[PDB]
Amino acid sequence: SGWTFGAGPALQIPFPMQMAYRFNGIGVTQNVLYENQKLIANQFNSAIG
Amino acid sequence: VVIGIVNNTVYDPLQPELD
Ligand SMILES: *[C@@H]1O[C@H](CO)[C@@H](O)[C@H](O)[C@H]1NC(C)=O
Ligand SMILES: *[C@@H]1O[C@H](CO)[C@@H](O)[C@H](O)[C@H]1NC(C)=O
Repeated sequence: SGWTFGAGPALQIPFPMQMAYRFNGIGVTQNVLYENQKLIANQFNSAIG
Repeated sequence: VVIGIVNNTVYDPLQPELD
């Protein structure tokens, strides 16, 4: 759900779109995430590992 | 490079007014 589960009813939303939301919230455009999605995913997986 | 994108049409506020 993202952040809506803590401010009211839960709303379903794809996780890449939630990541685009969180990237646009800090000033970075959503295109860098919508284009380089595989790189961000691999970096996140490597960090989690 | 965008995954999950679908084909559609967008509107232009200049083409119908110019034509
Ligand atoms: C959409 O969801 C299905 C089931 O999880 C998955 O197999 C498919 O890869 C997904 N497609 C995209 C673009 O995420
Ligand atoms: C979108 O259009 C292109 C070119 O017409 C085509 O190759 C592609 O398969 C289409 N994709 C979808 C979402 O139908």
